[PDB]
Amino acid sequence: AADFSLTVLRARIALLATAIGGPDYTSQIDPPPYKLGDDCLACLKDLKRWFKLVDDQQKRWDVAMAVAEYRILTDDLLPILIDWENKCSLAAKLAKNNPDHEEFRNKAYYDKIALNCLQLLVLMTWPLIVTEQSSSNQITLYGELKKHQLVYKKTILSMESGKVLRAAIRLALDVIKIDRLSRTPRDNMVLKLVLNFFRNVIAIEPGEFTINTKKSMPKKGITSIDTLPPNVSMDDISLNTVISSFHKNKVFGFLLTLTSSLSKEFDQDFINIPLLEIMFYFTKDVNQELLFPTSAGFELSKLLQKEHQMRKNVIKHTSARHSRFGGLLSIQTPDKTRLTVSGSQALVDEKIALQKLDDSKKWNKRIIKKHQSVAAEGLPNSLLNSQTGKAIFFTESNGKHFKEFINNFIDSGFNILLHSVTNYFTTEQDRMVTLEQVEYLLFFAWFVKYQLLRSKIDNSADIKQVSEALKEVTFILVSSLLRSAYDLKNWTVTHAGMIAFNELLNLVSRTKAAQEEDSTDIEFIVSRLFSDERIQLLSNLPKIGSKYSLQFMKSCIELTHSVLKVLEQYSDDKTLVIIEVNFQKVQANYMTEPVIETYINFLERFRELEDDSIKKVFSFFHRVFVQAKEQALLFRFDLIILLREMLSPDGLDRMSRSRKYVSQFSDYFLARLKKRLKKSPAWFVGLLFPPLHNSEVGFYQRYGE
Amino acid sequence: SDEINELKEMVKDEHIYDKLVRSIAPAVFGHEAVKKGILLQMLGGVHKSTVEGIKLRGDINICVVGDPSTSKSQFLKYVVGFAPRSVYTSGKASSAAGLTAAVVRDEEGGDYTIEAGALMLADNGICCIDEFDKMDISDQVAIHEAMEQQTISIAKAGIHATLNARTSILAAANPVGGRYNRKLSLRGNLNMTAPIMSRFDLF
Amino acid sequence: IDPLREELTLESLSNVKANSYSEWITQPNVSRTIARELKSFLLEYTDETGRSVYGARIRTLGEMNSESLEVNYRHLAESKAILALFLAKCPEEMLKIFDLVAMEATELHYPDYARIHSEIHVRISDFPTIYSLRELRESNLSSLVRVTGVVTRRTGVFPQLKYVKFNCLKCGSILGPFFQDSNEEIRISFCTNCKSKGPFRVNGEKTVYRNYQRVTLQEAPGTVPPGRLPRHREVILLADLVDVSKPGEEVEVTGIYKNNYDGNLNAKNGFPVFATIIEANSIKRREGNTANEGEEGLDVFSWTEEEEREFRKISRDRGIIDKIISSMAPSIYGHRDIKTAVACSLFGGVPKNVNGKHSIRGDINVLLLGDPGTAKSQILKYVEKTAHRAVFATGQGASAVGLTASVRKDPITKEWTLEGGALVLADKGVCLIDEFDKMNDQDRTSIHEAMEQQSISISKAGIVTTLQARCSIIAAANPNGGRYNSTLPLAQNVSLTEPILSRFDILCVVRDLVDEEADERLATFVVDSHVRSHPENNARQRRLQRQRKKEEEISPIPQELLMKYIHYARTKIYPKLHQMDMDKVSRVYADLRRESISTGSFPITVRHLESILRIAESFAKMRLSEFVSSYDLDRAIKVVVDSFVDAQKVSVRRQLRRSFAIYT
DNA sequence: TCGTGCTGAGTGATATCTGCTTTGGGTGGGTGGGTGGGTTGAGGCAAT
DNA sequence: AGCAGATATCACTCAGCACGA
Ligand SMILES: Nc1ncnc2c1ncn2[C@@H]1O[C@H](COP(=O)(O)OP(=O)(O)OP(=O)(O)O)[C@@H](O)[C@H]1O
Ligand SMILES: Nc1ncnc2c1ncn2[C@@H]1O[C@H](COP(=O)(O)OP(=O)(O)O)[C@@H](O)[C@H]1O
Ligand SMILES: [Mg+2]
Ligand SMILES: [Mg+2]
Ligand SMILES: [Zn+2]
Repeated sequence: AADFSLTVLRARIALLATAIGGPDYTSQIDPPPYKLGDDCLACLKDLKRWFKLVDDQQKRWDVAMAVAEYRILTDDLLPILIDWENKCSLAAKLAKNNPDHEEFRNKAYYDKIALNCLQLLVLMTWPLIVTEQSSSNQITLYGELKKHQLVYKKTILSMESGKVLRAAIRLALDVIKIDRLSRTPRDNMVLKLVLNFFRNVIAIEPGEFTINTKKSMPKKGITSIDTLPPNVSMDDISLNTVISSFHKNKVFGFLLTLTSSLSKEFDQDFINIPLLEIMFYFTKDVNQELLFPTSAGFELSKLLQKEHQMRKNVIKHTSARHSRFGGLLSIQTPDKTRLTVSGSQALVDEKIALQKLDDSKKWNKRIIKKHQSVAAEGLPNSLLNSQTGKAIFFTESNGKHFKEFINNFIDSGFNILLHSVTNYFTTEQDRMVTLEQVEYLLFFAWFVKYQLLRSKIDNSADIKQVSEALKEVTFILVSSLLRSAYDLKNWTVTHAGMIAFNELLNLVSRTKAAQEEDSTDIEFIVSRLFSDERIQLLSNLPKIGSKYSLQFMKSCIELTHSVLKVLEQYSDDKTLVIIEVNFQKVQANYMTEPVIETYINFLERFRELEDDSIKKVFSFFHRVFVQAKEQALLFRFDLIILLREMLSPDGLDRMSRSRKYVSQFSDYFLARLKKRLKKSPAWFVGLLFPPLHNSEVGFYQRYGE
Repeated sequence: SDEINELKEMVKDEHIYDKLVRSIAPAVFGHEAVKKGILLQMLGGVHKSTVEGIKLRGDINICVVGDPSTSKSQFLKYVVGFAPRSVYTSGKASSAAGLTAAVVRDEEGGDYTIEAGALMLADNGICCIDEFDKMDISDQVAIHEAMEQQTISIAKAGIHATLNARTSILAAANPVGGRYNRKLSLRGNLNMTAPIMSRFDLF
Repeated sequence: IDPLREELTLESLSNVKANSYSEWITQPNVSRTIARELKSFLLEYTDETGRSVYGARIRTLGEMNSESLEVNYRHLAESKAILALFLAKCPEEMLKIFDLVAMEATELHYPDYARIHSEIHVRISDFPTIYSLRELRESNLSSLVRVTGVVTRRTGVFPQLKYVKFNCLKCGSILGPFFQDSNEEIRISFCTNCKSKGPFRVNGEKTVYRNYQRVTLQEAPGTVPPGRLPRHREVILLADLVDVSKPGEEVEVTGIYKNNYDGNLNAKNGFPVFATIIEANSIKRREGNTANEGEEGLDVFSWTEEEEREFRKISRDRGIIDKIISSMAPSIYGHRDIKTAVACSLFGGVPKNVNGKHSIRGDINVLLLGDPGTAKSQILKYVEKTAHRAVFATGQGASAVGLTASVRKDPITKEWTLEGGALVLADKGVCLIDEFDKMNDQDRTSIHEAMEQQSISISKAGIVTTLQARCSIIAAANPNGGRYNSTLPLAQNVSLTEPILSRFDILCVVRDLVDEEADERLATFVVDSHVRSHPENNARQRRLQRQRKKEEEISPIPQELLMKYIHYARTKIYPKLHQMDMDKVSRVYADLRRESISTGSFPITVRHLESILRIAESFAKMRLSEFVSSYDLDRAIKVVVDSFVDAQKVSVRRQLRRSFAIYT
């Protein structure tokens, strides 16, 4: 029944694959040229019909697996496209030699075959998304099809140095050759097909490792999480290879040409969204700091020295003699009871003895983490879930090419693209799905931040290229998106809106720094954006941040920092009217036990953060402790333990400004804590427990008076 | 390219043949007659096989006889350190193998095994024997087949094999008496029998 | 049209669309195409003659009730290159399809052959590439290889389960039969129905068994580098392949290079290293066939029906015996008396068993006692090449139990066991002992029982057994002093004793005398032969044609045809004596005894009358005749009398020749 | 936006039962190996 | 007797709502 039907399907698709065509070995010329079969176009049409009538309408993916099994793509479609592109190039060269010279027959048929091949390529390379309603067959074939997609991408980027990209560019230029008014809907569909092909090629990436949870994990445990096919390495599918291929095949020039003449010589409705998606997939995994840094040897020496210092600090925990030397220690508690520890370090040191006592303990309190698979929502891997510090290692030439492409785009058409996208989306807000919201917000944030960084580095290129972010249409769109995401409890869109808002606040701060008189119109924007509801929302974000992932926390922290920065600067500069803004009221709004908790939680992970995150956290702490005089908040034990960890020799490198901040804060905190303890012995007990909420005594606790 | 020019220059010389004879074992003094024999042995002869699997030898065997302290050993020493494949041995071989092959069994269970000999090890080369006039009886009979058939045939308990021995023997022997007696013929001065004496190409 | 029944074409078959060769072959349509093409190749292939080679091969296969069809790799490669490539790369599935297509070509000729043998195996004969056990690497895994070596160790033939049936311990359901790999065990972990972690008792109502054997292949001494330890592999012999290779032999093995997981290997080495084996596909007996490596086929001594007709046509010729004698060692100039004896020994006599009580030897022994340079070792080498089973030994290189049989302790079972020797290996063959006179007395004495009783008796370490040694012995010896003294009697020229001398049927004394005409002729022939053999002096067809032209000069019969003729005559011809002159033979024997009464003369006994009869039988056999004729008896009498006369002294040789002129 | 239960099913975890196998010795074998041990006595073989 | 794998029955965490403050 089902198995027999699967066998028939596989046999029929295998016959189709063998009937499409193959290399002609009769000719003595080597390497042999690909030869089209008698019914090549009919075979491609039949394959498309199979795709339509089996893969989609019956909600299965057996056709794609059958196609991948018999290598229909890597052996038939790509060679056909490459050969057609080479024929067109030869024809162009002949025309250059003599315009009347022609070496083409059945040109219409060849173009038809090429177009059908490109359509089938887009069909096979379309992103795969698994939902809750997906059938059992669709769920079961996810990983294998993702691996086949990885193979497809590797072949596309490698074969003939990626000439199928040039074939697609030629197909698009065929449509570009006719005027906008003369452009039929078919031509616009072809353009959208080419753009979708490029987006799919960039998007593909390794999938997730899905494991059944029915049974508690065995005593063996997890071996490894590998989704790569047998003969595919991360070097083949990395963005580095994509950049190399695009530069070699002049894809960047075609995209720049499309995005520079956007909304002027083209129909924007077809092209705006594909360009936005292409650029988001381009710049989703790229950190902008890396783009503005032999030097490799110098960095290697510095890293080796860092590891040497870490090893030196580790050495104090190792015994000079072998393990079986057998030294036994007895340590006396304040009461006359002796505890036993083993190890030379125990005898020679006391802190080591207590650390070993702690470490030796078997019982662990359960830690429950709320993990959400990104594949569940259909989103791709991006900055939201990528671990902080994950760096895309570009080569020098590839990095230069990517920077040049981004700079040209930002100086050519970022303004127009943002305007068109914002208009189209605000016209059709409700139809938005989570993917489109995240995509728009992340693209906006990334490009704004990159322009800010380049403006800082280079005095020429300036904010006027990204000035369209300031305009109120985009601002209100972003605000509505973030607020709705908050209200509906959609945390991923919340995160994206958070990032976008942080970038917008940094931008507005820079514009105000530029010129005040020209920034009166931006004082208007500042007044609009700091609306009481918005204030409330922004304040609430941190309080909830503690529940979610690390990245959530970091975005919360950064947005808080930006909000306080703008609030203080604009209160000092002039008066603010939303309802007048009382900076102290907001500040106070920011002072509660959840916020602090959040901060603490974020700081616990200090071995992965940079110095900027620590600087922001301790700036907040300074605001709390000194400016606000809300010291009772910080008289906790989580902070004390974490600060011991930070200041310990094994925790943080001595030669670091972060350690300077930590040491200064620790000095001040210890001084004030000593004063409080001298005043009220009760605080010794108090330290252990959350604040009291008692009318009688609450004040006393909080402020000591 | 430079080596090719040198090669063509040598063959162009009119007196090339004389020079090669004079360029063999330059340490030895005034023994051009022996040098010519060694040079020809290194070049060897064409190896041929008939149309029914009968092999015709193409290797040259040389035996040198002389009084003590006549540079007999020096000739063998030069050949050992010059020819590609070669082995230096003596008739009174220490090893249980000797000149020819021998069979050794690891004690118990383990079956009989073949241990290579002087002639075996020098396959496709030149085997230099220091004292041919002191070879073992076993070797003397055994060496009959090696010098002509170029093979060693053994049939011992549980093991039987034919071993390739395509070598050229350059042997040095002392006269049967203290010194070479000119009055007697070469046969009288040598302990070697008629069969072995026929297998040597030059004396 | 059912898609599973559609088929591609050959050019489309060449284009591969799968991830591996095995996946491409296993596909239904590809499998059908391969089977159709193999059937077409089997049915339609034609040789230079123009007749279907494999049709005749199948006819012979059915006639002999065999289950192995031999297919030459070169034929397939020329006819279908792609199929040959597939067979080289994926031997397993290709061999399965080839076996199926062969039982449909056999069944085409014999419709009800399935009632004789259920399945038919295809055996590849001449794989173009030959490897050594040292040269094997990981790139040869799961591919056909051809290796040579020595059969050091052998097991007994065991029945192996073709199909294994499993039943659940708990549920009790019986799983279907499963194919048993030759290499390693088949187990079921996950039950389709029960889904039980627990093991399955292995039970079956009816199981089909298969012959199984394993051998220890070792590098041959000839091919191993001198002074280096040999390398070895384990060869697995399946049904119809068992007992074909006997311990101590030299064979060429065509098989599949396979690897499997070995726990103890991993444990010992400390690395993830996989054990390796060879699944034998075909075996070729290379023992004593070093000079026959230029031919094709698994057996060079086998014959076809057309070759049998050619043998009959050759035999019908009147002068067949003269041509056969002239074709013995064509490169040796003369010695027409050493060639006649060698031919007679090669063909041999007919053993007899009178009423089951009297056993008479039917083999001829020859001894060559001659001068140092009279081409004796070359004659022995030629006899080794021509004989179906030959063993070569040297004087002192042979021990008393290296010949005959020897006793050892088995490494595995730790028990005394019996091993064969030179004689054993030469059963129904020839044993050649060069340098006979240099043999140890002890060594020499060993063969006494073997040379007449045709049996070996061993009483050692509690082993009481009698073997079969039906081997003829041809030996070369040098007279005492290194040169024959024609003046002295034969006995004084050699150190052998009366029994050993009497056991030799024919004595050939070779003398080296200086003569102008003889020296001139011999030198001319030797120079011509040397020039003829100079290495410098279709492509395969052209090479064969030039080789044939070179051979025609010195031999009236092709050498390979001669070997096939000798094998056929030995196997299928048993002449008998019914009409013969009793008085002639009796008088010849009496005269020989009377002349041999002289002291020191060549011994004469009833053994030599029986040798006369044996030589007559051999001469009759040379013509493929079923009955001994008077001419053959006269020729045998002449041979024996001439040998006896030549063995005498110079002084009395003239008188002896005059006396015996009547018979010769 | 704190405090105090009531509900709750999910995500554990740890207190709790079900089947080998072993020593060494042929009362597990030689398709587990002999470099994981046993192992002194007789016997046959080659070099001597 | 001891050891390694497994079943199943034992709690505990975050989840969220009704009252009132
Ligand atoms: N013609 C010569 N030219 C140079 N040195 C010679 C000559 N003849 C003899 N000698 C010297 O004789 C010394 C001893 O001779 P060598 O070691 O070659 O063996 P041998 O004594 O001739 O032989 P054996 O060991 O058989 O008695 C060598 O060191 C060599 O220097
Ligand atoms: N009658 C002959 N015809 C052709 N060649 C001969 C003849 N006699 C001797 N020879 C050559 O002389 C050599 C004799 O050596 P061989 O016979 O091996 O020595 P032995 O006779 O001691 O065994 C061979 O290489 C052979 O080619
Ligand atoms: Mg010396
Ligand atoms: Mg000889
Ligand atoms: Zn079951």
